[PDB]
Amino acid sequence: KYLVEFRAGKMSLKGTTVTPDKRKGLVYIQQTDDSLIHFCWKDRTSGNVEDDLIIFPDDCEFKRVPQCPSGRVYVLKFKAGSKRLFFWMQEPKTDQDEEHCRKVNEYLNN
Ligand SMILES: *[C@H](c1cccc(NC(=O)c2ccc(C)cc2)c1)[C@@H](C#N)C(=O)Nc1ccccc1C(=O)O
Repeated sequence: KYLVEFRAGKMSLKGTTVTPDKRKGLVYIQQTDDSLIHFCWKDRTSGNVEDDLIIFPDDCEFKRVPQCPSGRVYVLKFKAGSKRLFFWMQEPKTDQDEEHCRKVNEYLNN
């Protein structure tokens, strides 16, 4: 099972052009027996996990990006490495989109 899970796709930079990934993916957080928190992104179509990163408490911060008019975009900033990942909610309703973001932040910071 997962502490938190929601439908969201990833994004990539095509040089100087921002381009969203049309592939459907599922973002979820799982806790291993070692008490570590793993942030993963899996393709719904293939069911394979392409992203697997180990995140420690307060290690990263998840926050909405005001720079995107959509308002459905959230970014994960890595304190160590300055790594940045962009995700966009795929749920039809935006009412619960904010709730999912908050839950993710709590697990990452707690
Ligand atoms: C926010 C974002 C903000 C402004 C513009 C865009 N995308 C496009 O302008 C665009 C135009 C045409 C085509 C074919 C695709 C895209 C996006 C979000 C979203 N959605 C985003 O993806 N931003 C993003 C992602 C990764 C890195 C940087 C940025 C960024 O906007 O700077």
